[PDB]
Amino acid sequence: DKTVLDANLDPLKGKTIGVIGYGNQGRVQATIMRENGLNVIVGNVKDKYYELAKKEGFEVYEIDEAVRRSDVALLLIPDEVMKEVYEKKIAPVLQGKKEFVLDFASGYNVAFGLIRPPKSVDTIMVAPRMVGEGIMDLHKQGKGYPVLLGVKQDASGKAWDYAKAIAKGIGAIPGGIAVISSFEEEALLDLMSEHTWVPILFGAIKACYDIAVKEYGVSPEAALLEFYASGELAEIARLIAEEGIFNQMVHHSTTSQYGTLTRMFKYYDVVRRIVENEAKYIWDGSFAKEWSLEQQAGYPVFYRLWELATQSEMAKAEKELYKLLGRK
Amino acid sequence: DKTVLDANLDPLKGKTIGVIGYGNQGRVQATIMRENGLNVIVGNVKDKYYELAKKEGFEVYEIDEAVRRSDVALLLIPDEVMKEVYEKKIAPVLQGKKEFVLDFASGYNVAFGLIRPPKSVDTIMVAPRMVGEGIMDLHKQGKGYPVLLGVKQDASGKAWDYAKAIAKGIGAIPGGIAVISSFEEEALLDLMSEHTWVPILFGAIKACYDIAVKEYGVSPEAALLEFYASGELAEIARLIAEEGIFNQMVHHSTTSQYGTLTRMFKYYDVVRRIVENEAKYIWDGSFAKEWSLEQQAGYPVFYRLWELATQSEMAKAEKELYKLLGRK
Amino acid sequence: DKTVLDANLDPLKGKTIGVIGYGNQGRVQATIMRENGLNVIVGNVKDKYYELAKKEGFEVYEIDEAVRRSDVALLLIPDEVMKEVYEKKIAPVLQGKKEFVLDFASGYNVAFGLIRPPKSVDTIMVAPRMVGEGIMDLHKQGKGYPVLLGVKQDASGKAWDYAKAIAKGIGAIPGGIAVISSFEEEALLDLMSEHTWVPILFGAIKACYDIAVKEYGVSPEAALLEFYASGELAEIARLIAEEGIFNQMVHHSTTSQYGTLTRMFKYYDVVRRIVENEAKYIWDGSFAKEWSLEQQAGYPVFYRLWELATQSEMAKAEKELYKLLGRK
Amino acid sequence: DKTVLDANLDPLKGKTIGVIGYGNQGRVQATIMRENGLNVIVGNVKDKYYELAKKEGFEVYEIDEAVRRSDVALLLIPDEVMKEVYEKKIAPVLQGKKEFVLDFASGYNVAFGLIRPPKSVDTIMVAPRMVGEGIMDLHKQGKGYPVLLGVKQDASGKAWDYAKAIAKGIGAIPGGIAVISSFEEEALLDLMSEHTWVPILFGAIKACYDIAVKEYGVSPEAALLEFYASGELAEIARLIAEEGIFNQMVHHSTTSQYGTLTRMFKYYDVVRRIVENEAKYIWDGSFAKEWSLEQQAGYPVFYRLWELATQSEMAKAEKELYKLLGRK
Ligand SMILES: [Mg+2]
Ligand SMILES: [Mg+2]
Ligand SMILES: [Mg+2]
Ligand SMILES: [Mg+2]
Ligand SMILES: [Mg+2]
Ligand SMILES: [Mg+2]
Ligand SMILES: [Mg+2]
Ligand SMILES: [Mg+2]
Repeated sequence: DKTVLDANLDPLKGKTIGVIGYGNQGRVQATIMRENGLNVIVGNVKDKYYELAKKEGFEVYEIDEAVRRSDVALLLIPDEVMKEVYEKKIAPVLQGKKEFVLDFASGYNVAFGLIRPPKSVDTIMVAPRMVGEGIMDLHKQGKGYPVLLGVKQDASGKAWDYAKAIAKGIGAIPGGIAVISSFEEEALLDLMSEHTWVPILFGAIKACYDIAVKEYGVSPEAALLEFYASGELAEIARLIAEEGIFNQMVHHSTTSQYGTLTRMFKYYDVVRRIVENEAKYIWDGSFAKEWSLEQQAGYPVFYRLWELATQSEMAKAEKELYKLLGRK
Repeated sequence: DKTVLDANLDPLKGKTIGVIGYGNQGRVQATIMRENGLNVIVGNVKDKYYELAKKEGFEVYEIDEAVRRSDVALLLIPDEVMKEVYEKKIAPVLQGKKEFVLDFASGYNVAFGLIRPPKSVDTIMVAPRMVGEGIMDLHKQGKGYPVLLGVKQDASGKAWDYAKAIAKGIGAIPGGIAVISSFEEEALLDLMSEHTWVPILFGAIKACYDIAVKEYGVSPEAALLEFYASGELAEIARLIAEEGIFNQMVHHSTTSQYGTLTRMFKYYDVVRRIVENEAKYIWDGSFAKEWSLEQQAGYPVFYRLWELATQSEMAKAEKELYKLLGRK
Repeated sequence: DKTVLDANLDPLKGKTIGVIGYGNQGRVQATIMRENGLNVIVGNVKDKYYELAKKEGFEVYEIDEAVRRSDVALLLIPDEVMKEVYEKKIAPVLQGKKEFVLDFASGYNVAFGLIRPPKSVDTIMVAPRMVGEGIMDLHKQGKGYPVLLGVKQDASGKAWDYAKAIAKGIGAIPGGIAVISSFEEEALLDLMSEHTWVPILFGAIKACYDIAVKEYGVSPEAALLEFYASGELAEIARLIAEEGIFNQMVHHSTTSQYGTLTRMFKYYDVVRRIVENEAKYIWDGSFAKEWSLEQQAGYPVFYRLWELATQSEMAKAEKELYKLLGRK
Repeated sequence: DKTVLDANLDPLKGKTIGVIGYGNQGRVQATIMRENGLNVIVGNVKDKYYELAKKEGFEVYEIDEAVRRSDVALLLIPDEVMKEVYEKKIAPVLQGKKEFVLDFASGYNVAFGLIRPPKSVDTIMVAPRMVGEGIMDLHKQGKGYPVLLGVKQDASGKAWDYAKAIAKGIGAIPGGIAVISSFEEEALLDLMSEHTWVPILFGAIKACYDIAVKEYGVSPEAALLEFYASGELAEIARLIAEEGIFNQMVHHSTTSQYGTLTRMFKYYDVVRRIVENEAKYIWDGSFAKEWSLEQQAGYPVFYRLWELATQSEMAKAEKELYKLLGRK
């Protein structure tokens, strides 16, 4: 298949590497690749993480300086502030380079053209599929984990080799796997989850609550217990991740299976239409525009919605309850 | 009629003139009006065009300085960057003036209020209808060419005279003609072409290709030949510009005439509705907003569409083909 | 690929060839194939072209006689009168044959069954994609040009060889290319152009004119200049034929690109529906019926539409104008 | 106004005139213009009318011969057979002419292009608005009558003079009037009457009958009396032609006026839509096509409808009744 399981590590031996940011990801990847025998540095502004990283045994310079000393760099910072950082501090230093390599963990700012590096550069991508708290929990066991790979600009005919070398340097393989893809096929996915089934799920739950209360005389303290205040859902998520989504259902009662299957095959076209609409909205680049503009205006909608959600009835009831069960 | 064929040239004799930009238009108008005996200068930042213009015999200062020495100025630069240039460098110098004149080749930035000069100023407009490469090709023959005229702000009761004098100074007349109009009636037109029949044409061609291939088993190498890979279309354009749009069709076969006429009178209401929608969208000023905002966000949609078009199947086939016919 | 670049010429050496009609095509193909060393004759009724052809060095007999002396024939006459000519003069002579070959430049009258030659005959097709005025302009340079090939009836297992030999005899190759296709895949194309984007374009232009005049107070003398009275369109056609349809747009301004792309991807489904309708109307054979019947009635609709178009307002304004610019 | 009341008669004095057909119109116009002192002949095939016309004192030749001896001709025959007559017998003789004039009483065959005379000819039109039986009934009183005039082709700058001279020669003026119009504005009218209010009227009557019988238990012998078997309707027609359409209603009862006016202003949009549809169907030339084709097929629809109408129930009842009242 397209799949990769293990590969070489020679192209990075002798080269210096710079890691931007020391948040969750940066700390993790940096520590690991240090264990695998690589000269590593860090670039960050003087704050909490700066002290922490220099404490953990890392030589710390600030960003532009780190890019001067590096032949490779990992830009592990939020997708909301990477633009200014790149424009002010990196791009200059980068114009003054010969053979450089630039890695990202997300393809948002590139797939949509908010960042357009030169042609003197190898532009790549390495995207894990784990939060970071569990990634360490797995590295201790010699286990790997999955990632996605992508290449946007090859100026040296060696980009893929570099990407696989990186994947190995951070402990994703061997033990896990690595898939080859694009920047687009990753942004698309990271977004479609956040736009299709998460919000649909939440709205469905909220609607069930509202209905049961205002049309069948149910008590608030019970709806919550049935819907999400119990650990029903994490159970199901686990059995899904392990046994499979459908085979997970054998451990339930026949009645549940029947209702679930019927109503699933019954409401499939509706959500399909929805998903089409949203995926199309993304592929074109409209959502990026929307979001950037909202940033420029002052996040008013964000504010008002955060209010409306918490000032809803369900949330207040949840509050009273969690307090009652002792859950902080 | 409203029409003008030739006029005087006295108001500009004794005055100095400054031309902003030395691209296609600026170079042309400047050279010509120099031939017609006028003291002329140039304003531009130190780049390629700067060297070229000083080479061709023009005294070159940078912009604000040129506006100080000038009683008249031609703002011949793209409509996408004129705003900042006007705000930073011109408007100050202009506040410190007594009797000035400002000419544009496009009414976009003014019709929509992105540029609001003072009342101490005569604001005019001179818009040709030729690319510039052919304008010289015609000036050598003593031929004129058409233009549009407009006036937004008259502080001296002499604006129209100035406009006609300019039209004569650049060689549009006599030999061609000059129409009086507004800034609005020019922006509207320059846009409606770019929003109605050009994109409709392209979409129709693309649809014909896709259909013929995916439903009637046609080969890609043939659809292109019929639709646009042949010089069919430039032929028709020429006969239109010369003989007339309809009289052009006499040189075709009766079958073609019949089909064309029937389907034309048959699909006229649809496109009419479309054109209404778009013209209305413009008259109000919504498109300017849209475009300005996209500039402020980072041109994401522009990017994604440029990609989707070139990564289409038709374009790849066109590529293979053009390479085969030797066309670069 | 399916494509052909050059081939043999042996099957026609020793055979006599008859060319029907001496209009644009006939004259061209005849002259050329004569240059390539082939015994050639001509068949036509005694009129202007008759004198011209005998002047240019061709032995001229009238039609049935030419078919008697020929082992191969090219039926290069309009698709509107070929039927009677075939029925009265050719088919008899043809019943009295042994091994014959019949070539067409269009598949209309055959694809739809208005002409059904016997099985004693090899029925083929050779369709150029150039007007004829430029074909000579290219033959002088040793250049070729594209054509389409097709076969309807093979009684000798040598039809394709004959077709390629012909293509070579008229100077299409080498230098150009030749595509293999059907009679249907050529009629379909020659028509879909005349039914989809040409009339749509014209209607869109007309609608823009009408709107701009009757709802925004524009002058007629300006709308025309923007829309087609300028050579805007032939420019674009040229850049399309040479650089490519989309790459052509880089030489325009960003604003134009943006509007064009957006409105193109926005109005693609509509025209797609239209094109489906028309292509289907053709594939079935309904348009041929329509057109034949109109011929039988006396061309009343043709007449009335030719009137309505020229008695429109746009045409009268165009007339006044062209007269003013001196354009005949 | 556009209107004409009397005019000269000099252009026809000294010229010979030929009248084609001796039916209702031909007989009338011929007799009259003979009374007004004009050399007149007749052209017709040897049948009943031939004997009649030669009896009434007319020198009779057959058609082509009459056109040779004539400088002016009146083509007074049905619009269904004029085409062949023109093609076979007239057009030849006409090619061999110098200065000729051709008059019609209907613009059908010309407005739609079924007859296209040369440019060596003056093509005109004179259309009365009376059946012919009453025209004589009025000529005896020295009264005139209305007509329409039109010109399609002027080769002598004298067409209008000829038309008015004709109008005077047939006794339409003075006493009546003459309106200037086109061939189109006459065919359109002659048809729209036959397509809009006549058939609507008939269908409404038929529907009233059917309803009253099959839903309110009415007797057939009474519905007819109310609807049309009485002379109600000719009364109203007379008062319309004399007093005016609306002023006609004062002689009726208030109840009738009220109902009529209300329901008239209530059902005006519907019939307006209908009339638009039909007038458009005509202006384009589609009805002429329809009718010509039906002639070519054998009048099957005509046949079947003539049957269905007479085999209806209303017609049979009308038959029984008329027989009962003695009405033949
Ligand atoms: Mg995310
Ligand atoms: Mg995710
Ligand atoms: Mg433009
Ligand atoms: Mg334009
Ligand atoms: Mg054709
Ligand atoms: Mg074509
Ligand atoms: Mg009639
Ligand atoms: Mg009538």
